[PDB]
Amino acid sequence: RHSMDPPTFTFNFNNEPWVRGRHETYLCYEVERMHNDTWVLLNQRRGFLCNQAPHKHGFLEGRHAELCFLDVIPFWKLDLDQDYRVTCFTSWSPCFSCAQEMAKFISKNKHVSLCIFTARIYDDQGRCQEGLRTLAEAGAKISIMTYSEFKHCWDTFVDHQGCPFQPWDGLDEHSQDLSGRLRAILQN
Ligand SMILES: [Zn+2]
Repeated sequence: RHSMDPPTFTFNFNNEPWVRGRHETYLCYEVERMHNDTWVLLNQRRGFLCNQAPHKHGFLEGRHAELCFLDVIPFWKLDLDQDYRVTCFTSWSPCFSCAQEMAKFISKNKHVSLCIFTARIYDDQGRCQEGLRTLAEAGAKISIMTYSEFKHCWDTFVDHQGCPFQPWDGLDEHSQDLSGRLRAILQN
């Protein structure tokens, strides 16, 4: 929940587009509160999670990372008189059904500005495009992770033991390509 191991981060967040065995989704989150025109980090409200695989003693049919994330928000007991920026850094973007659920949540929770930075776009069998547009329309800010966000997530969410962020090959190129794709998706 607090700290991810380096192999897990590197395997999952590498932004080359191919699935290459990345069947899980990892989601890192942090929360900031608005104070005098500035965002203030809430240190106790940062963490990471992944999707839950089907389990007899968990969720019988599993639970996507995005739903696990929405599940935690009410437990933060955010002050409804304040304004928050909730930022997610995700290894894959949401499936269509999750995008719809996240859109519903944010529409009901206007004290929260949701910002999503994604390493890759999950096609969801052609369903992803409408989902992302729906999420944007509801007020989410959707962006592609670039070097600075990967480095941030490494520095903040990984048990690096002092090892610096080492970019994988093609990081900038994959990010640029994906940024083009997202522009095309969001402009319909
Ligand atoms: Zn989903």
